[PDB]
Amino acid sequence: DTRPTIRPRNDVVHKQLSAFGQYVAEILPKYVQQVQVSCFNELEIFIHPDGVIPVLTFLRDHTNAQFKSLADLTAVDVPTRQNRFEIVYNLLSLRFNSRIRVKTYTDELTPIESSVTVYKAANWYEREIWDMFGVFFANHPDLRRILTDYGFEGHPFRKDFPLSGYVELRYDDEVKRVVAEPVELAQEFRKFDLNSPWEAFPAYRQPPE
Amino acid sequence: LHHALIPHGKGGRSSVSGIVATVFGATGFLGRYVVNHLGRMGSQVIVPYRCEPYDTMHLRPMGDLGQIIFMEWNGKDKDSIRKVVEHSNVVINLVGREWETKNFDFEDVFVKIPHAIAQVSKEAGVEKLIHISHLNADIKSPSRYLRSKAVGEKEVRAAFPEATIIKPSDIFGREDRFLNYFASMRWFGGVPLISLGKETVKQPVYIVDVSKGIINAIKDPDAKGKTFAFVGPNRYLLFDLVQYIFAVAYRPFLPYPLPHFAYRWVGRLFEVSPFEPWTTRDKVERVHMSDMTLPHLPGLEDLGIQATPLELKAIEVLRRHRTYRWLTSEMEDVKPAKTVNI
Amino acid sequence: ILPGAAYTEKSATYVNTEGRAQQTKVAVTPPGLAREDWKIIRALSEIAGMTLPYDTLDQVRSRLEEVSPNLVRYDDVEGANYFQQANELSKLVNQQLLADPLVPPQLTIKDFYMTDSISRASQTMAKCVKAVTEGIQAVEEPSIC
Amino acid sequence: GVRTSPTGEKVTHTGQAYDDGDYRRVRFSDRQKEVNENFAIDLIAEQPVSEVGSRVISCDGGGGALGHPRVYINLDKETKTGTCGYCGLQFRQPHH
Amino acid sequence: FAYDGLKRQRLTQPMIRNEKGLLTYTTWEDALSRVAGMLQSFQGNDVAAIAGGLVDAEALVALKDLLNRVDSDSLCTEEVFPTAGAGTDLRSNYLLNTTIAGVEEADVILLVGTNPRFEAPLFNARIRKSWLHNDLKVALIGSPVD
Amino acid sequence: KLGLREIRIHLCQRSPGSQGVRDFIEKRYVELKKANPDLPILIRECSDVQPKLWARYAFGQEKNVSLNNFSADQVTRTLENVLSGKA
Amino acid sequence: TQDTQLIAVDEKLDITTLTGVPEEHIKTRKVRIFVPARNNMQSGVNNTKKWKMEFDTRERWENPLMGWSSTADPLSNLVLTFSTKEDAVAFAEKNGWSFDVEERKVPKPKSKSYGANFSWNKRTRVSTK
Amino acid sequence: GTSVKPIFSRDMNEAKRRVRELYRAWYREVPNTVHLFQLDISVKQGRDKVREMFMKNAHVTDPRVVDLLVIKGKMELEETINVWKQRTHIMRFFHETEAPRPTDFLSKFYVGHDP
Ligand SMILES: NC(=O)C1=CN([C@@H]2O[C@H](COP(=O)(O)OP(=O)(O)OC[C@H]3O[C@@H](n4cnc5c(N)ncnc54)[C@H](OP(=O)(O)O)[C@@H]3O)[C@@H](O)[C@H]2O)C=CC1
Ligand SMILES: [Zn+2]
Repeated sequence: DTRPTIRPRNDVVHKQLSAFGQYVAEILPKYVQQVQVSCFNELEIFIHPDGVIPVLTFLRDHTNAQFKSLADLTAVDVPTRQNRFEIVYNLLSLRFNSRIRVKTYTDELTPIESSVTVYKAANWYEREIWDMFGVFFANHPDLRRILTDYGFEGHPFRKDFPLSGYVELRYDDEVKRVVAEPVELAQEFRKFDLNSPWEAFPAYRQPPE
Repeated sequence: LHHALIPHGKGGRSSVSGIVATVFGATGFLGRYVVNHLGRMGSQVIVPYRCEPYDTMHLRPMGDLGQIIFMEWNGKDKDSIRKVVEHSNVVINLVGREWETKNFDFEDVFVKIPHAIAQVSKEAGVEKLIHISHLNADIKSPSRYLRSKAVGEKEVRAAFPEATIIKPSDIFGREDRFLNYFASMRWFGGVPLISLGKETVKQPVYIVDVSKGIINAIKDPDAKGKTFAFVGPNRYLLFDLVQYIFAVAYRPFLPYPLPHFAYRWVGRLFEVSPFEPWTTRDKVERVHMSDMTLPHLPGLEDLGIQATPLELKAIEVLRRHRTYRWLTSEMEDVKPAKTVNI
Repeated sequence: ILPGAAYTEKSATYVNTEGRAQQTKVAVTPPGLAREDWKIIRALSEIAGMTLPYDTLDQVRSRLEEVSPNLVRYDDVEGANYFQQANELSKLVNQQLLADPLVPPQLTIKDFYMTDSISRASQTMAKCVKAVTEGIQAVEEPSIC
Repeated sequence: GVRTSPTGEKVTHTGQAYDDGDYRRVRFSDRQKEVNENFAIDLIAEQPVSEVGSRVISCDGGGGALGHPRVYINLDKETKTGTCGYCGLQFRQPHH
Repeated sequence: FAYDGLKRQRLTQPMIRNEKGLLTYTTWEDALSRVAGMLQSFQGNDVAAIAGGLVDAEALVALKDLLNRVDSDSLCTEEVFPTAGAGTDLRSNYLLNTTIAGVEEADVILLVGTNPRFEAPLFNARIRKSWLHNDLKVALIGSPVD
Repeated sequence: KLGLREIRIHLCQRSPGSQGVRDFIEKRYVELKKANPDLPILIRECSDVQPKLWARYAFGQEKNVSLNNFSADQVTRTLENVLSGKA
Repeated sequence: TQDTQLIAVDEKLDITTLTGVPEEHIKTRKVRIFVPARNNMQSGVNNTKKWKMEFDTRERWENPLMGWSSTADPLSNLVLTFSTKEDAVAFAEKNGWSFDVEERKVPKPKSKSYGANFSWNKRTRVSTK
Repeated sequence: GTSVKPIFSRDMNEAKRRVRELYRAWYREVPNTVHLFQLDISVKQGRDKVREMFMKNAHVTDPRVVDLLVIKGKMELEETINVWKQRTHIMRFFHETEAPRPTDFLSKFYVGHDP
């Protein structure tokens, strides 16, 4: 290895994950839209939103998958998509010492199915996704805010929510309690335009319009 | 306007209101509310204090960083007044005391200190002075308090002819010494009242109304040289008012007719206390007196404010005086007291 | 004196020499108590009892559309025709020509820098005029860092 | 050098001092205005000019890696001095 | 580089004349009430307006509407255009019909009584661009300006 | 008092609905201007605009008739009526 | 296309009541949908490829204490990015923001010829190189 | 696709039914909120505030938006009933500290540049 700076590529795991992705796509054609393996050997399964419970249950229970652990459940906001919200399931298989990522999509008004019946861990993750992104989860045992203040309006992790929000809190001596007011900043956050006008990575170049 | 005095922002804590106010008497009941209202809109507030600086700490969160400045001052020293007044464009006089001390009588705090503040403010060139006298101020009053208030009104208008005199009635609020004063009579058995209080009529005003009226008088260009009466919306016989106070506090109400002379003896006995007398002869005289009617004076409604009734804000004052039995009762379980009108 | 906004302090429509309307956007707000100009005029109209029928920039722009519809076609150059009508109307005025030679207001570069109120208040324009009229040693500045 | 304003306020090295009508001077009352009395412009003005015998001189600010990025200064103009754009030290060719 | 002037000699507050005849700062309400009092006392030709060289169309139409409210039609500009014949009626009478992009397509340009170099520097740059690449022929009536 | 201050003629260069007003301007506008030298007749063409005649009277009062699919004779009648009362 | 109990809905998506945005910052704001201009200081074109949504800039004043730039505009720094103009206008419409969108300005193709610099009879010949 | 899937309600009448149930629950809860939180307001004031909060969204026609509004309203009701909210949270619907903002053109013109 005369390349001490470049991260070493492991092709055996890449092939193993490719074969398992083919396996998963073949077993569930009804829900699998796309499967891919990263250059750093991470396997993703893109599914229709209807297949959340079937795909997750298959990956948990199939003797060749045994993904018993829900490592993380989060959402990603991409405003330029009509289905702006990208729901990400990160699963771990202790039996095969492997990890898998399952992603689907939704918009502001379509409910995602709650996966608490598949993983008990999903209870707080789905509450957090609802809190920070506004994604509703149907059949959730207890869906409500988890991270934000009581009565907080909006979903802060949306890309169009301002960084400092809309209200501040302070103690008011007239009314003898903490009150909420529209946010004023003695020093407003200074927006930095950092992106270089030159293309960094040719291998990721999108074809011209 | 000086370029640093141009209003900016949206009227919030980080805004600039263009107001630089020295609030004499800012560490008191009325003072904490006008200071809060000034710091709400982003005003520069200068706080002269003679108390221990620990006693000014409740005013620190009232304004943005740098917008509340605390400075020592001496009421008997014109240099301190000049120091705390040099850079302000409005001066608010709120200093007063319901009792005389060994160093400050009623003439000192109601005549000499206001005249000194007015004269120093005129010399330093502050555009606006707001002076707080009493509604009942009278040169022939039975009260030294009100006689000195009248003398001080004269002196302030003489020294600062453009000053806005504001004359509130008995102000009520969370730390008012008016509703709490009557609610504190449960500690001495019943409620003694001269002539049972059936000859005294009061027109109390709410503290937030007074503070918003002071702010509006600051912002109103047509308040220079004007005198305002800040009265409440309703007038009450003192018996009816105290009965309503005790009903709201839920304490048993058993008044009795203590005569005037015995009540003055009682007040004289309380003056011996060297810490905040519970009552005095002067307070006994001013409680038994009726509020005057001054229809010729502009009021809180000539500054754009609707006067708040007592039957709306009395529970926020008297819920502290209720026992555990009646601590969690609604404000409407007590019907409003009978109002005497003009 | 009614303090108005400069062209960097308002969203404002300007039509160029070829006829296309273009709009600025505010980069900063007007200083002190200075206000947007159409808003000053609208406030004055309301105070005078002759309130103009627009309370908003979109409404004043629709008024602009009512008066001349090309004024809201931003970035578009609308063709204008009937040069022959103008030419046959122009032949009735039979005015004569002076013997005076045609001399432009700006003959050299020194006349270019200082033309309007903003560039007359510009010290950079003053430095440019000084450098043009006198020489290179006139305006001096240590560019040593 | 650090001077005084007509109001008596001390003028900083950036040339800042409130005017006589500025209310913001109330912040310094019963307090002090913090002014650094070592004006760097006057201090770098006191340093001599080095008579180096070359058309191009190099300056890194002194102390090697503890100075500033090393730069090269041209010394061909005989009226001006070549000065370092990092630390202000001036250089010139010997006696022209 | 003329943005330097945007920080100097700026009008920042309303001004009126004091009894000594000097301009003094005042509130917006006071100055506007003064103007409105003068506005609703004269009408027709007694109230007129002059528009400077840096004025937006919103302010122009607002002032025209306001002056029309008092039946005033004397809304003028500082820069004179011949009002005889068609005058302003036909838009083609008073604008660059070939457009700035159109001088590239031209075979020959005639310049009359103008110094486009300083009157309109970028239009003159386009003329030079077409002179250079398109071999545009240029003639001028006026001073032999460079 | 309410005399006519100005008229505005809005139209389009290509739209078939403004063709009658285009013909009117081509053949009749010059005579209209020779008969009304001091009347502002502001002809403003803009793409995809429905033809409209505006008449501004005294004190800012304006009224607009619509000239869509008008013949040149109809625009002549509409201007005659506007410029002579009847309207 | 799927068993989801397809319910008929109007094609005017309006999520303003669910965004939690105060009512002042919906009707009174005006967003700009544009492809940012190339910074004329550099000749790189990689920042002129996506569509931007920016809000109208409001008042910034000076902080009395430090002279900092203060604001009361929560949307002063909010900048959204989009792949096409249509996505930006759909996002602005469902959020209830009034918008003006300008067409993308791309460089026109240009005829570059090095041999023109040495023309025998044209003005394109250069006097220096 | 051409159509979309519902949250709960397949129609506008179902959405209205759930809105009415939520309004009922809030209207009955208001007196208990006033008593329990020791609010200095009246029950009429609190119920008028509940109505005014409901009336803000009266313009909504999408049954899914109505369903999500009902979901958030039930969430708020459960925060109020279980005393997860403090008195400060309940009192934030009443912007008692914020000054009355201007509404007409002239006052907004006087105080600044905001439309
Ligand atoms: N409260 C009412 O019902 C009515 C009040 N007023 C007037 O309203 C004003 C404010 O009243 P309120 O706030 O309730 O009064 P408080 O007694 O609660 O506060 C009085 C203020 O005056 C200061 N002060 C008093 N005496 C002196 C002195 N000798 N030297 C320096 N400072 C002094 C106090 O400072 P410190 O705390 O350090 O002593 C305090 O800041 C007074 O002018 C009062 O007379 C008028 C009518 C009715
Ligand atoms: Zn150096």
